[PDB]
Amino acid sequence: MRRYEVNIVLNPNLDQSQLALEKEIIQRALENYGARVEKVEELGLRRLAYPIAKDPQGYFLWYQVEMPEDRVNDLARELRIRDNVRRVMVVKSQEPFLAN
Amino acid sequence: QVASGRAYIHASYNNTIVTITDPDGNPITWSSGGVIGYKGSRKGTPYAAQLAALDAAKKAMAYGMQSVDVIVRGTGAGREQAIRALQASGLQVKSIVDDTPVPHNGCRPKKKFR
Amino acid sequence: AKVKATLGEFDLRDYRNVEVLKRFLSETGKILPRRRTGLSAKEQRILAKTIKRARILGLLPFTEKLVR
Amino acid sequence: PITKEEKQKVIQEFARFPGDTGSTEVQVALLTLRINRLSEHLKVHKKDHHSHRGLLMMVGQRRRLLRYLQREDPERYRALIEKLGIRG
RNA sequence: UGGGAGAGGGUGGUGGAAUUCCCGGAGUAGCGGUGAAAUGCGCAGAUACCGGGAGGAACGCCGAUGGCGAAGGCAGCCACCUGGUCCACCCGUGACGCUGAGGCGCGAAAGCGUGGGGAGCAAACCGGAUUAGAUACCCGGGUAGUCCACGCCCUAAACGAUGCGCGCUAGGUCUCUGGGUCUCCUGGGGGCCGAAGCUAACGCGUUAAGCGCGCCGCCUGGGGAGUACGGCCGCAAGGC
Ligand SMILES: [Mg+2]
Ligand SMILES: [Mg+2]
Ligand SMILES: [Mg+2]
Ligand SMILES: [Mg+2]
Ligand SMILES: [Mg+2]
Ligand SMILES: [Mg+2]
Ligand SMILES: [Mg+2]
Ligand SMILES: [Mg+2]
Ligand SMILES: [Mg+2]
Ligand SMILES: [Mg+2]
Ligand SMILES: [Mg+2]
Ligand SMILES: [Mg+2]
Ligand SMILES: [Mg+2]
Ligand SMILES: [Mg+2]
Ligand SMILES: [Mg+2]
Ligand SMILES: [Mg+2]
Ligand SMILES: [Mg+2]
Ligand SMILES: [Mg+2]
Ligand SMILES: [Mg+2]
Ligand SMILES: [Mg+2]
Ligand SMILES: [Mg+2]
Ligand SMILES: [Mg+2]
Ligand SMILES: [Mg+2]
Ligand SMILES: [Mg+2]
Ligand SMILES: [Mg+2]
Ligand SMILES: [Mg+2]
Ligand SMILES: [Mg+2]
Ligand SMILES: [Mg+2]
Ligand SMILES: [Mg+2]
Ligand SMILES: [Mg+2]
Ligand SMILES: [Mg+2]
Ligand SMILES: [Mg+2]
Ligand SMILES: [Mg+2]
Ligand SMILES: [Mg+2]
Repeated sequence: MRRYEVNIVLNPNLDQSQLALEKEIIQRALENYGARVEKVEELGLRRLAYPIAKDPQGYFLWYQVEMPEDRVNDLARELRIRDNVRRVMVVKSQEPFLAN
Repeated sequence: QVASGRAYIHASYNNTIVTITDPDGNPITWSSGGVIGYKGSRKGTPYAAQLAALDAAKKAMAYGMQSVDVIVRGTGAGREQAIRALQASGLQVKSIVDDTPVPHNGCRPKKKFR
Repeated sequence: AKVKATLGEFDLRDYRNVEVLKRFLSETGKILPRRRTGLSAKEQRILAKTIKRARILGLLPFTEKLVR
Repeated sequence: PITKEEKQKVIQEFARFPGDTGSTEVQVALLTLRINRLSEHLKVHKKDHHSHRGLLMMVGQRRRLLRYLQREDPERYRALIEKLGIRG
């Protein structure tokens, strides 16, 4: 029962239908690993500083999830098997630290 | 043939090698300190680098090229001289860029470099 | 002429705020020291950790070629 | 880790009077909980020597507390070790 | 009970820079190396350049007179398991403490055993220079090893060359990290200068090498010698 932020970067040249298919697979993994969603952001297509899979752009997704700790390493692994998933990074949610 | 190319300058502490490439990086011609009749430590002098750059640029003009983008790798003695010789040889030098490869704490150096 | 000085309030742990975080990089894509920036030591530690996170995510660069 | 709930359950279980949090019995019980969990961790992480030093410190502290309790109240000492399964 | 900082430790993943190798392209007369060269490599097409692939090892900037740890030591990033420690509240127990001959555990590097791995580097080794000679310093190569798992070895300028605990004795200044009444005060670390005092002097000086108490270890001229013999430990090297 702890909070995490899940960042996913996918193929940028993926159509709407395949994008929704991969979204449903991501949701299926999330439910299969006991994660509860609290917020979702979809920033879309962004230009990367360096090529990833020889591709200069990436499609981004950002989920706020709550799950038991012991499954976190498993879920991420399931998220890395798909050939269209370029990057998966799961971090522990942290309170904002403010300058000035 | 092409009027736009790239100029790679590889200036080690022992020699300066200049290559002219097509916009796809395929070389057209090259010249070094040994191509002019220098051997040994004289290959590392700034004047040898100036001559090598002038020779490579002259061959490039003989091929019919007018502008080159300059890429410099290494910190040898003949670096600035070669760059300046390219600047004043008859070629339009649009930009100069530094691209010397440095590891992000990678392989163990040789003893002389430790 | 300090990066911290010429900015408003922002999260130091935010690893998606590319526009703000890129101000804390040199021309070649290197993290600035405390001299250039003006943050405290703890703030600099947080900034470095977030910059590395954003580098891994593919937003900020690892290195950029020096241009004269 | 050890959450507040199980710790409070132990504290209520072993306390003499309701407002008691620092008696010998409660300290021994909390040390035994920590020692059991740490030994379970070390059974898998064999090369975790730095944590094993802390385990040694805990065992020594519990030994001192048990010696004091036995020297000041043998009946309480025997009841506590019987309830905790310490002897061995 | 509520909070904090941290390269503290163990396990599983994965990011890019760079070296090397292989494939393809393009291209030619040398490259490399030094004080100067030579060995070497290269027209059987090297060096320099571009693209693709594979693999191993180490983590640039941040970064520090910084931080953590009992010591040895610890540095990309993410997740999990886990140790220590600090502050505030002044809540509970009620002297439950300190030290510690033996014992047990940990303990850099190198080294040893059985499997794996092997890019770079590199004891031994080969060659080139240098030199009176050069079993070296410099250069070109090169095997163990360096890496991983498990098991041994147990040493060091393992150093602050300063055992641990507690109390007392002017200050000033820099810094990390907490609390507050956030000018400033009050805790905990890390440095510099200095009261009194101490010291053979150098220097130390609230982080004592000052003033005291408790417990442990060690010394008694140099060499012979950390040697021999005996004993114990180790596969061996060798250790005590
Ligand atoms: Mg030379
Ligand atoms: Mg040949
Ligand atoms: Mg070739
Ligand atoms: Mg290989
Ligand atoms: Mg340590
Ligand atoms: Mg500790
Ligand atoms: Mg009280
Ligand atoms: Mg009473
Ligand atoms: Mg005492
Ligand atoms: Mg004794
Ligand atoms: Mg050892
Ligand atoms: Mg060492
Ligand atoms: Mg070793
Ligand atoms: Mg071995
Ligand atoms: Mg020799
Ligand atoms: Mg001679
Ligand atoms: Mg050699
Ligand atoms: Mg070699
Ligand atoms: Mg070898
Ligand atoms: Mg030491
Ligand atoms: Mg000593
Ligand atoms: Mg002494
Ligand atoms: Mg002692
Ligand atoms: Mg202090
Ligand atoms: Mg001070
Ligand atoms: Mg001082
Ligand atoms: Mg002093
Ligand atoms: Mg001082
Ligand atoms: Mg003395
Ligand atoms: Mg005497
Ligand atoms: Mg002996
Ligand atoms: Mg003997
Ligand atoms: Mg034996
Ligand atoms: Mg010896």
